[PDB]
Amino acid sequence: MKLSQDSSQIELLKELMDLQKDMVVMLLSMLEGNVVNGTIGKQMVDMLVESSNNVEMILKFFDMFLKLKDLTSSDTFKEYDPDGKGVISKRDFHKAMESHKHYTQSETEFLLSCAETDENETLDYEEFVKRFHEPAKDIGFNVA
Repeated sequence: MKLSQDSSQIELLKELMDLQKDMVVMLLSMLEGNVVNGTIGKQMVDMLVESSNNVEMILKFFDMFLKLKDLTSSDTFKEYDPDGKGVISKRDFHKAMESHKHYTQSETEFLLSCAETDENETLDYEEFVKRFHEPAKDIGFNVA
């Protein structure tokens, strides 16, 4: 949550997401060879219960940035940005999210905060989604 808003910590957030993916891979290796009602599984479930709130925040993060790409690929967003260059104004981006109505007001504000600011307020949703959705996709798959 902290590093996504600032645009000067993109590399640090990428490194942190890589570390998170490696940790989840380690956990999957721990579950490798699992049996029904296993001790390792029970301990991992206890660990999750201990980290319930953090898992909640991570899952909300992932769900938000997974819905991002579907919202972008919706043809209404193509209406707001008829040209294929990939630059859309911040006003049009907020309108696109409001009309797509997949998101809540808090989520809309959070994507606005994470959105890279432009002198023309015309962000590149292409780099936005390639920066956020893809790590969301590949860590979220292992989490699932």
